[PDB]
Amino acid sequence: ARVHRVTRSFVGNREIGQITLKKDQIVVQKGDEAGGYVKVYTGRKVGLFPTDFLEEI
Repeated sequence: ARVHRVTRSFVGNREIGQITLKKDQIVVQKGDEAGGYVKVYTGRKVGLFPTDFLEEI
């Protein structure tokens, strides 16, 4: 499992599949990055999030 900490809060555009996450939230990567985004799982929801705002733990 690739597990990441959110480094900066980000409001996602849900119309295009992005997710809102808060700084310091922990998420699990699902699949590979593309175009600056990656799919992540919060434990309740899945969506796309900017890879620049993730740090692997």
